[PDB]
Amino acid sequence: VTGAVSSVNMRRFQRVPKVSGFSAKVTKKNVNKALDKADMFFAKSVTMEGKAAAIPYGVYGIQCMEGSAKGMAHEKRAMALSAAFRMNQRSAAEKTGAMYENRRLALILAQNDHQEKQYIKYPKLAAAALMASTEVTRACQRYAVPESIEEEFLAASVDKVNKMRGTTASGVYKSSCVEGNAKGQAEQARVAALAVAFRSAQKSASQFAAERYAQSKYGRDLFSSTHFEEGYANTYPAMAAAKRASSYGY
Amino acid sequence: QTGLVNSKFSARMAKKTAKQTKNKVDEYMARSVQ
Amino acid sequence: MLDAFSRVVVNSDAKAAYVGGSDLQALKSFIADGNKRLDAVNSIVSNASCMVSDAVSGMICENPGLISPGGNCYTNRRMAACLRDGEIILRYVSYALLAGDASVLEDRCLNGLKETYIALGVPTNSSIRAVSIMKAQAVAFITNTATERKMSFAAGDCTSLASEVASYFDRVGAAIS
Amino acid sequence: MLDAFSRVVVNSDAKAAYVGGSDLQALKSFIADGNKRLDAVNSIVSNASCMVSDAVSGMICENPGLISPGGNCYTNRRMAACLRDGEIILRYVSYALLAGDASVLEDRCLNGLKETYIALGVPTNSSIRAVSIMKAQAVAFITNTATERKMSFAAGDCTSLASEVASYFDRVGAAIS
Amino acid sequence: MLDAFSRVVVNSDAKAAYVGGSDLQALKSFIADGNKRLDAVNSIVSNASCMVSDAVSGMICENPGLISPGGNCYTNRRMAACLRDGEIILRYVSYALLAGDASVLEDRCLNGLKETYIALGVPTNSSIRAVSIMKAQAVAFITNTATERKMSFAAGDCTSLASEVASYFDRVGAAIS
Amino acid sequence: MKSVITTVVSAADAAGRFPSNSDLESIQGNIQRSAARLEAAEKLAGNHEAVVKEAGDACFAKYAYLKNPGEAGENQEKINKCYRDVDHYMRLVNYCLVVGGTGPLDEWGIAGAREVYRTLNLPTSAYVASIAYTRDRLCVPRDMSAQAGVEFSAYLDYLINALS
Amino acid sequence: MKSVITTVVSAADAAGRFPSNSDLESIQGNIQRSAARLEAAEKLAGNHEAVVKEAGDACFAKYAYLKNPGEAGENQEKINKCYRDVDHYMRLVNYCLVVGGTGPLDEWGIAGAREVYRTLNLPTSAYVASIAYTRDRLCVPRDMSAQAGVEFSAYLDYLINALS
Amino acid sequence: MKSVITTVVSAADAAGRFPSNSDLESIQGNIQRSAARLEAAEKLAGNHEAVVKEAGDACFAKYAYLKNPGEAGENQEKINKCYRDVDHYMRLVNYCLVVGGTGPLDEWGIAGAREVYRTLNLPTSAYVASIAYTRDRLCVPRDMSAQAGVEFSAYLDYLINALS
Ligand SMILES: *C(=C)C1=C(C)[C@@H](Cc2[nH]c(/C=C3N=C(/C=C4\NC(=O)[C@H](C)[C@H]4CC)C(C)=C\3CCC(=O)O)c(CCC(=O)O)c2C)NC1=O
Ligand SMILES: *CCC1=C(C)C(=O)N[C@H]1Cc1[nH]c(/C=C2\N=C(C[C@H]3NC(=O)C(CC)=C3C)C(C)=C2CCC(=O)O)c(CCC(=O)O)c1C
Ligand SMILES: C=CC1=C(C)[C@@H](Cc2[nH]c(/C=C3N=C(/C=C4\NC(=O)[C@H](C)[C@H]4CC)C(C)=C\3CCC(=O)O)c(CCC(=O)O)c2C)NC1=O
Ligand SMILES: C=CC1=C(C)[C@@H](Cc2[nH]c(/C=C3N=C(/C=C4\NC(=O)[C@H](C)[C@H]4CC)C(C)=C\3CCC(=O)O)c(CCC(=O)O)c2C)NC1=O
Ligand SMILES: C=CC1=C(C)[C@@H](Cc2[nH]c(/C=C3N=C(/C=C4\NC(=O)[C@H](C)[C@H]4CC)C(C)=C\3CCC(=O)O)c(CCC(=O)O)c2C)NC1=O
Ligand SMILES: C=CC1=C(C)[C@@H](Cc2[nH]c(/C=C3N=C(/C=C4\NC(=O)[C@H](C)[C@H]4CC)C(C)=C\3CCC(=O)O)c(CCC(=O)O)c2C)NC1=O
Ligand SMILES: C=CC1=C(C)[C@@H](Cc2[nH]c(/C=C3N=C(/C=C4\NC(=O)[C@H](C)[C@H]4CC)C(C)=C\3CCC(=O)O)c(CCC(=O)O)c2C)NC1=O
Ligand SMILES: C=CC1=C(C)[C@@H](Cc2[nH]c(/C=C3N=C(/C=C4\NC(=O)[C@H](C)[C@H]4CC)C(C)=C\3CCC(=O)O)c(CCC(=O)O)c2C)NC1=O
Ligand SMILES: C=CC1=C(C)[C@@H](Cc2[nH]c(/C=C3N=C(/C=C4\NC(=O)[C@H](C)[C@H]4CC)C(C)=C\3CCC(=O)O)c(CCC(=O)O)c2C)NC1=O
Ligand SMILES: C=CC1=C(C)[C@@H](Cc2[nH]c(/C=C3N=C(/C=C4\NC(=O)[C@H](C)[C@H]4CC)C(C)=C\3CCC(=O)O)c(CCC(=O)O)c2C)NC1=O
Ligand SMILES: C=CC1=C(C)[C@@H](Cc2[nH]c(/C=C3N=C(/C=C4\NC(=O)[C@H](C)[C@H]4CC)C(C)=C\3CCC(=O)O)c(CCC(=O)O)c2C)NC1=O
Ligand SMILES: C=CC1=C(C)[C@@H](Cc2[nH]c(/C=C3N=C(/C=C4\NC(=O)[C@H](C)[C@H]4CC)C(C)=C\3CCC(=O)O)c(CCC(=O)O)c2C)NC1=O
Ligand SMILES: C=CC1=C(C)[C@@H](Cc2[nH]c(/C=C3N=C(/C=C4\NC(=O)[C@H](C)[C@H]4CC)C(C)=C\3CCC(=O)O)c(CCC(=O)O)c2C)NC1=O
Ligand SMILES: CCC1=C(C)[C@@H](CC2=N/C(=C\c3[nH]c(C[C@@H]4NC(=O)C(C)=C4CC)c(C)c3CCC(=O)O)C(CCC(=O)O)=C2C)NC1=O
Repeated sequence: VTGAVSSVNMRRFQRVPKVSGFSAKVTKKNVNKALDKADMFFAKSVTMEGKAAAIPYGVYGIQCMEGSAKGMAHEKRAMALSAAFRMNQRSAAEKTGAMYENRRLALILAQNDHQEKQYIKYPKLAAAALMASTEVTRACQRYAVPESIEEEFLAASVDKVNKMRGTTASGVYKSSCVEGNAKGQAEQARVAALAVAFRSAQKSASQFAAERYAQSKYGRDLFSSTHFEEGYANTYPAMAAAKRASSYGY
Repeated sequence: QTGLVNSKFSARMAKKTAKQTKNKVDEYMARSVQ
Repeated sequence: MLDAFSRVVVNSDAKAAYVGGSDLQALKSFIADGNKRLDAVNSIVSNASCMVSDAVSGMICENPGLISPGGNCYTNRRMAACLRDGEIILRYVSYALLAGDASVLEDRCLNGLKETYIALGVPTNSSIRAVSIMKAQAVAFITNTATERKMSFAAGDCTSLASEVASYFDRVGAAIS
Repeated sequence: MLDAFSRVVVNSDAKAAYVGGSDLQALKSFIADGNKRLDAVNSIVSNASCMVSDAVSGMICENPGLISPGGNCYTNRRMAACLRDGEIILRYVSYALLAGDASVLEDRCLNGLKETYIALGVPTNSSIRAVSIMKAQAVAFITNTATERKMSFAAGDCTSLASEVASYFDRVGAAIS
Repeated sequence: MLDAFSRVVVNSDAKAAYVGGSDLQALKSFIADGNKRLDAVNSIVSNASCMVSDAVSGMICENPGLISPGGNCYTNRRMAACLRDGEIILRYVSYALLAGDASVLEDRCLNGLKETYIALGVPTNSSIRAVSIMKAQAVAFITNTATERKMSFAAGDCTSLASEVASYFDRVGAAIS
Repeated sequence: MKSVITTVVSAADAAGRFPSNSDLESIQGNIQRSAARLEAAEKLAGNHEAVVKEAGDACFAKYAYLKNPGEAGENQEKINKCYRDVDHYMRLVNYCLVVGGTGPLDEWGIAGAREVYRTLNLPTSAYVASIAYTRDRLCVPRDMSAQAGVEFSAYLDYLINALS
Repeated sequence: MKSVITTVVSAADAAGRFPSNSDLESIQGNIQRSAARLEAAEKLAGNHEAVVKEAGDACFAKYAYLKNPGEAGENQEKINKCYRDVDHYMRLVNYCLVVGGTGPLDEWGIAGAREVYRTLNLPTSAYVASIAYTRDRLCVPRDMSAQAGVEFSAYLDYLINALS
Repeated sequence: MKSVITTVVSAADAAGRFPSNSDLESIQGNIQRSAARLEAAEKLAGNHEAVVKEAGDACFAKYAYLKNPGEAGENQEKINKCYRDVDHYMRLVNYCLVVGGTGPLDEWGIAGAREVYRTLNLPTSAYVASIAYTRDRLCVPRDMSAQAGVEFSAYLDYLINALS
């Protein structure tokens, strides 16, 4: 049996930080690794408390179906995880644009000053609060139902503006708005989204009436600095439910 | 999802609007009088 | 509108089948207790005038908010409309029990009634209760178990027709809901 | 949304007229009793918490059919929602009285409310009564004629602001009708 | 975010002290010269459009390497983003001078700005100079000592507000450093 | 804290605008009304020992059942912590008279109160009884001036409406 | 229109709050400043004949090249439409003096101007030349009062900064 | 850069598809048209001394007011920077003739130009005057061939339409 002492790398994790030296630099990078795990806990919390509104009474509502055919939930993981991989392939212009764009919108929906200070300090928490805010009050486009064909065209115009920021200034498609990753996965996405379009028309008479006023308020609070924009939000709520935060490319 | 105008295949949002159910009240109200 | 005989004809026309001997056991049994069906319809249409004023007054002593000021049965005009509304539903249910099929009930009475009572502001809770009291009177009059009127009948069993009219009344109630 | 100042600006913009000295007699009189307008709004928002539970309970002792089984205020959830849209209507009326113009009332609160209450089955008779009791409380609180709360004010007349808020409340009532 | 009034409230809340008469000499002097603070903010927001193109062009005249090929202000897109910055920082400094407290400056503008400019490759030395020229324009516009624009003011002294905005600008500069 | 200042510059920051004439015009009312709303501040700050004293026993005089065993004020230290809460609420009203808005109330007494008062069995009616007893005992020329009394009562009833 | 009123009740509506004391306090400045900002309104409204006249020829005196063929003011009807634009902008400044904010300017002259002036080859420098010529010709005791003149110049330079 | 290549493989990448026959067929036109569009590239690259010279003085001949004090070309170094901009734009047109699309123009001259030209008071009409003067002086058998002239003029007028 040989005589093997503990190596030096096995002993460098027991050290004490000294700020006066260069050993401050390794406890730079030891700390933002922990402060991203903090953010991934913060966003995980704020996702779950909003997500608890889709099941208000212990029974799963029809808002969070995922799986109408036999393998539709197993491909949904492959959609979402590849989208999360491509989310951090953006360059330093887009990430720092999206962070400061989310800080203009999280700061106007927060009520107390600590809640706005939290979205200020942690950017993933501010990314998740904006999502959970549009999920519990269904002002997303995946739940917005137009009423007349007038308002359907009125929502199509805003959506055509929103798709244009999914391409570059040249006209080349950006890597954000992408609908496939493999062979036949875009067809799987097309079959997956029409079921959600049918599930949004199966709401109750109370839920349609609630999300009408929630969409008008979302339109006139976040994307209206003028009187004509809020006049459009007050009459066509589905038009107001098609304005994204612009942190998304699509 | 995206509206039917751009990048979209088949027709959607087959849901009862208030105008259509107003017409369905009205046709019954006419039939009762007839 | 259809009846019990034509109901199996649209079922056979869906497959271009002739009505054979399998299909006629249900219809020759419809003929055997046809006299019980006429005797059951005659008991309902005899006391149909008491049944509406029985049921609507029961719906009132349920809920005095209908005769409250501003209530839905507050005016003489509204009470008459409600009384007239109660006679129409009892008429179409007795049509459906006579025909042996619920078809004439839900394209001439219940088709478009929900939206109508929503547009008028007619409260649906009391509409359910006015129909359920009439259903309870129907099973009592068919099985000859009313408290203070007994009718002469030939002896035998009649719970099948009572269950049929009970099946028509909750069709009415689920339609107006 | 608009206010009292911009209301005459859209009236002058319809004819490309400058706002002259004729138009400013209505607005310089809006400034003279502006302190009475702030003193009138402060009296309403002080007792706004009592006003909803005052009015909704008055609407209940009007009509016990709302707390009847199947009634529109029968559940705790439905009673909380009724106490919620009492407060929303009182909030937007106090916005309109503060602004001096009814514009923020009928594109953010009343636009689309009638077909919402028709689609929900909310009875409009009691909706009128819950607004009228709040209107009667508003004229009592502005003119300082409540039974058991008197507020300190400088002496003078205030029936013009009371008539203005009375004009906003029947706008609400005619909208939900 | 906080202002000058709430700044002493969080100082008193740290010891559960009531705000007494000692604390209000600093705040009643904040109100006494309240007209000079509004007159100082109005002079900055009037010439804020000239101030950015003044400062960024001064930053160019000193270092031609920014408009050099490959430089940080070489593209029209990059020049527009730098002019977009010159305005956001001037906007938040005018917020902080209006509020009388630097709190809204360093959690909405400067919190996370240094590592943003490090991650983008934005030159820090060049940045400092764009902020210092805007600071020099701010002290000239508050004390009414610009070369070719003089604004009408009531006579009196204003070096305290000029020193306050000079104290905000090197807070910005030390933050981006 | 929500005040006259922090409202108009966050509305300007959300729109990306410089402070316009409405933003300057809103602070002009903060010059007029601060003569009245600050006069009640030192009046409450100097005599804050008799008001807590006069509200605390009125709370227990309305509700004598709180001193029963098993209730909220059964022993002495619980009554000591009960008077501390009325002192806290009067300190927050003193702060809100100084900022000029309902900032410190909404941050430090209102947000999350409806959870802790239900979890720890504190009856909110006994909380609003003391604030109402402070409210009706305002002699409008004797305690303070007229407008200072209006500004004081408008912050007392805001806390009353928020607690119920 | 962005004014003192429409700012504080949309901040209250976005939070779902009743009008608090800050909301009432903001409108108190709309009582003080409206004596000064309305005094310039009828002064501009009564003498709007000569201000447009004195700005329009100063625009063409700074830029005489606009009357060349192929340019913006080559013929008579184009100069007639050019004076109409300065009349429009002075009417919007008159409106903004009445509302008390930059509402009507931002809705009717500012939003979308940078597209139509580039599409129709209208030089924005010639637009701001007339507004600057109106700005430096303000005799502060002769045209109006002191406060008024400040409120008028603050709306002229806002349009100058927004057009450039 | 938007070109024939980068369009068809990002349309394939967004759909998750391999390069199909349409993707290969689109690059076949990049073989035919590149004989014409590259012939103008060295023609502009070798004689870029005189085109900038002949465009810059035509810009100031159309607009002689720019040399006035207070204007954009008042001193010598501003005119030196003005000729540098026409050299930049002709270099970007030379690049776009080489890639085969409007990539380098849209990235380096078009995006963000409408902000810097309004902020620094640069008149866009004087920018498009030089490009139009380059455009009408194309002798179609003498400067280059016919199709090279078509490809050159189609990139000049794209910049003209984008700047106005
Ligand atoms: C390049 C080497 C270089 C410049 C470009 C130029 C820029 C510059 N200007 C100052 C000082 C001021 N700048 C001001 C801004 C403006 N002046 C105006 O009158 C209008 C309103 C506005 C732009 C349209 C102001 C007000 C001053 C203060 C003095 C004054 O009365 O003008 C500096 C800093 C100090 C200095 O170097 O002069 C710079 C860099 N100067 C250049 O050197
Ligand atoms: C949002 C990203 C985007 C922008 C911007 C844009 O212009 N187009 C999209 C990306 C994109 N997608 C494709 C091809 C397909 N996309 C789908 C999915 C859609 N079909 C559906 O049925 C639904 C939901 C109900 C969606 C989203 C499909 C099925 C294809 C075809 C797949 C294939 O193998 O051909 C393309 C390529 C060009 C095109 O538009 O078809 C792009 C750019
Ligand atoms: C104080 C505590 C302490 C320890 C626990 C060890 C563990 C340890 N092993 C290695 C290093 C190594 N460790 C392994 C071990 C293994 N690889 C396998 O596939 C097996 C699963 C496993 C053996 C059972 C190997 C193969 C290397 C060499 C890697 C290399 O040379 O590239 C190193 C890096 C230093 C070096 O390169 O030698 C350390 C710290 N040493 C310590 O000082
Ligand atoms: C607890 C709260 C709660 C939610 C938020 C939702 C959460 C949720 N999001 C999505 C799925 C999604 N959700 C969004 C979000 C939005 N869509 C938009 O257009 C807007 C920008 C935004 C609303 C504010 C998007 C873009 C997807 C598609 C992602 C994907 O399918 O890969 C799905 C199912 C489909 C899938 O993931 O494949 C679910 C269950 N459910 C919940 O129970
Ligand atoms: C609170 C108010 C109130 C009323 C007004 C009465 C009304 C009433 N009667 C019946 C129940 C009935 N109601 C009738 C109807 C009639 N009976 C006859 O003998 C006549 C022919 C005819 C009216 C003249 C019949 C036949 C029954 C079944 C039991 C029976 O009467 O033998 C029911 C349903 C079951 C029940 O509650 O008993 C109600 C609500 N009862 C009430 O509780
Ligand atoms: C922006 C403006 C705005 C409003 C005015 C309110 C009004 C309003 N109330 C309800 C919803 C409701 N509103 C009522 C109210 C009443 N029923 C009665 O019998 C009384 C007459 C009245 C109370 C005094 C009830 C009981 C419900 C619940 C219905 C249900 O749960 O089925 C809904 C549908 C959403 C939901 O289900 O909660 C809306 C939009 N909400 C708003 O956002
Ligand atoms: C049948 C059921 C029934 C009720 C529940 C009460 C409710 C009620 N109160 C008022 C009438 C009023 N209601 C209030 C409201 C209040 N008064 C206060 O002093 C408090 C501040 C606040 C509740 C705490 C006010 C101020 C008036 C006007 C008269 C007054 O109280 O001085 C009215 C309208 C006119 C009237 O009928 O008197 C009604 C219906 N009355 C009823 O008939
Ligand atoms: C920031 C908050 C804020 C307010 C709450 C109001 C407070 C307020 N109200 C009035 C003043 C007044 N308020 C009233 C109103 C009334 N008197 C009555 O007897 C009626 C019951 C009621 C009618 C609705 C009257 C009549 C005056 C005096 C006339 C006037 O000043 O216009 C005054 C002027 C007198 C003074 O106090 O100096 C003020 C400042 N202003 C503000 O700036
Ligand atoms: C909320 C606060 C807030 C800010 C302070 C700004 C600051 C800011 N600027 C940029 C982005 C930029 N900022 C600059 C600015 C400069 N480079 C220089 O050499 C000069 C020193 C300076 C101008 C004076 C440039 C040139 C870019 C573009 C970098 C690029 O496009 O690659 C970005 C990244 C987003 C983007 O790409 O646009 C941010 C957050 N934006 C904000 O939202
Ligand atoms: C709504 C918009 C709004 C404003 C813009 C200000 C406008 C304003 N400024 C001052 C008044 C003043 N402003 C200044 C400031 C200065 N004087 C100088 O010579 C220096 C250059 C500069 C220092 C920064 C001084 C010294 C006074 C007089 C002292 C004072 O009133 O405090 C006054 C009081 C005198 C008066 O005009 O009646 C007013 C109303 N107030 C407002 O309500
Ligand atoms: C900054 C604002 C602020 C407050 C408002 C209070 C609110 C408050 N009160 C208590 C805690 C308590 N509060 C009370 C008070 C009362 N019980 C009654 O019956 C009456 C209604 C009232 C006295 C008049 C009592 C008796 C306890 C002790 C309960 C316990 O210990 O479980 C606690 C738990 C921690 C503690 O013991 O302090 C808190 C957070 N504290 C604060 O920091
Ligand atoms: C409500 C606000 C409002 C405005 C500001 C103007 C803005 C404006 N001007 C013009 C149109 C024009 N505007 C001008 C004006 C000028 N050309 C110059 O060189 C000078 C800078 C300026 C005169 C001093 C000219 C010459 C035209 C005619 C251009 C054309 O017909 O193509 C048009 C096109 C329609 C039209 O002919 O009216 C519009 C919308 N109109 C408005 O409704
Ligand atoms: C890669 C593409 C690219 C461009 C197109 C230019 C665009 C451009 N021009 C200028 C800057 C300038 N551009 C001009 C040019 C002109 N003024 C006129 O009246 C005529 C229209 C034109 C000459 C024909 C002048 C005079 C300046 C100096 C303005 C100033 O310094 O404020 C600047 C500011 C920095 C600098 O001085 O360079 C930029 C980014 N630069 C680039 O990097
Ligand atoms: C990050 C990409 C990603 C996902 C999202 C999930 C998608 C997902 N959900 C599932 C399964 C599932 N999905 C939901 C609904 C949904 N889930 C919830 O926790 C709440 C609150 C919901 C909306 C009401 C429920 C309630 C179940 C449990 C069914 C069961 O256990 O029987 C299953 C298992 C399917 C199966 O076993 O056949 C998958 C793969 N997985 C992924 O990889």
